[PDB]
Formats: sequence, C-alpha cells, structure tokens
Amino acid sequence: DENRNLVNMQGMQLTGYPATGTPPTIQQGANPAPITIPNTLMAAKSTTTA
Amino acid sequence: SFSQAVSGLNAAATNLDVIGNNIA
Amino acid sequence: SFSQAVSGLNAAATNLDVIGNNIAGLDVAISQNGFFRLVDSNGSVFYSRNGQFKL
Amino acid sequence: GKLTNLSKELVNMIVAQRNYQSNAQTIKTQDQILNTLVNLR
Amino acid sequence: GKLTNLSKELVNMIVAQRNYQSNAQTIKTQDQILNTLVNLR
Amino acid sequence: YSNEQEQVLGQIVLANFANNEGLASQGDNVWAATQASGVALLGTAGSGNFGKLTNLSKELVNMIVAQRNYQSNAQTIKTQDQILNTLVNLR
Repeated sequence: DENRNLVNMQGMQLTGYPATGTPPTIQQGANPAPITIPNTLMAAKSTTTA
Repeated sequence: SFSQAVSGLNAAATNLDVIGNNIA
Repeated sequence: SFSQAVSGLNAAATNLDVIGNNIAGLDVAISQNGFFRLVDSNGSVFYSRNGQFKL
Repeated sequence: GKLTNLSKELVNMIVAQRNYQSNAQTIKTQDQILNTLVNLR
Repeated sequence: GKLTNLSKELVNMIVAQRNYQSNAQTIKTQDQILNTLVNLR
Repeated sequence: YSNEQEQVLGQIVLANFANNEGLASQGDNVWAATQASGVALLGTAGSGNFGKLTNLSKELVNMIVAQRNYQSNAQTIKTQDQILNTLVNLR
C-alpha cells in the first residue's frame, strides 16, 4: 500500500523483524513490527575496501 | 403379530446391510 | 449400514484421486533401485532417484 | 494345490428392500386398525 | 548396479468409479426406504 | 536495486498456538489469541517449528444423516403431542 506496508484485504499489516545496521541485517533480539518496503533512495557510498 | 412383523423387517434390514458390506 | 456405505464410497473416491495423481546440466537419473542421497542447506537428509543436477 | 505362481446380487437386494417395504406397510396398516378400534369404545 | 551411463490403470479407475456409483445408488435407495417408513407412522 | 546491490528489509514472522481450536474467529480467515488457545509462540519459516514458505461426498452424506435425525426427532415430538391431546380429552 501507499504507507509501504504489506496488507491483507482488510488493511491489516503483515509483521516481522525489522532490519538494522549497514549493511542492514535481521537480529534474533527483535520485536515484530509492520513490514515496510520503502521506495526511498540509497546513499552514495565512498569506497573503503577494494 | 405386529412385533413379529417388526422383527422380520429388522432381519431383512440386517441381511441387506450384510449384502452391501459384501459388495463393498 | 448407511454410514458404512458412505465411508466405502469416500474410500473409493480417495483411491480414484490417488490413481489420477499417479497418472499425472547433468543427467544421471536412476531406473534401478538405490536412491541418490541429498542434503538441504541445514543438513537434513533426503533421497531421490531423480538425477538432474546443475553445478 | 500349488501356489498359482453382481447383477444377481443387486437384484436380490432389491427384492429384500421390497419385502421390507411390504412389511412396513403391513405394520402401519395394523396400527391404523388398532387406533380405529380404540376410538370405537 | 552401475549408473546407466496405462490401459489397465484407466480400466481400474473406471471400475472404481462404477463401484462408487453403485454405492451411491444403494445409499439413495436406503434413504427412500427410511422416508417411507417414517410416513407410515 | 539498480546499482546491482540488494538490501534486507525485514523478515516475516510465523506464529503457532498450543490449541488452534481455542482461537477466536474474527471473520474471513483471521483469528485472535485467547486464554483457550494460549499465547502465540513466534518463529520463522524454515526454522524450528515452521517449515519454509511454499515458494466432500463424506461431508454431504454426514449432513444428510443429520437432517434425517432431525426429521425423526420432529416426528417423535409430533407423536408425543398427539398422545398428550388424547389424554387430555380422556378426562
């Protein structure tokens, strides 16, 4: 939906563990929350390894 | 006489059930 | 007796369904006995005669 | 000996079912006669 | 050993489907007999 | 993403109950936990309690038997009423 949640036909929001960090990962310590699939942009990254 | 008739009917029903089981 | 007949009919229907289901890059598949032994990425073990493998 | 290596039935059942129906009819009739006698006083 | 390098079934299914039909007919008949008895009083 | 990179965004959770029969139907195929069902126990598909995400005649007969029984019960009731009426008129 427009809120970037995954919703059923009644508008209820599918839940799961959020991703955190950079790179983003899923932790074992997490509270389930509405899944989001953001459209938003990525930041540009300066290279630190090659 | 009515009781005898009822008993006969029950026997017939049992026979029919047995036949059905055999067919199965 | 009626209940027994119904149960028999249900069993027959199940059998018919099973029959219908039965009727329905390297290649080393097996027409013989023996199974290949496979694992998923968690280490659980499975078996199959299908011999279609990709590297 | 060595190891080796339906219509009639259905009809009979029909005859049986019929007989049962006849018996039921006879019973129902007997009950009706009893009811008429009871009301006769 | 080394790595290497239908009509009967259909008939059976037909026989099964038939048997199921016969069973259904027997059931329907049984229900009819019960209804006649209930109305008999 | 169009830079040929990927980002993890979350992970769907699954729930299981000690007694599914205890869950309160909310309509559609949606359910609420109750004291009877127990608390939800959570995990993920492909681990522990949960497998991975994937990617009629008998009933009708039973109903017929039930309807029949109801008819028999109705007949018994009607008969009982008739007997009562005959007794009342008997004085």
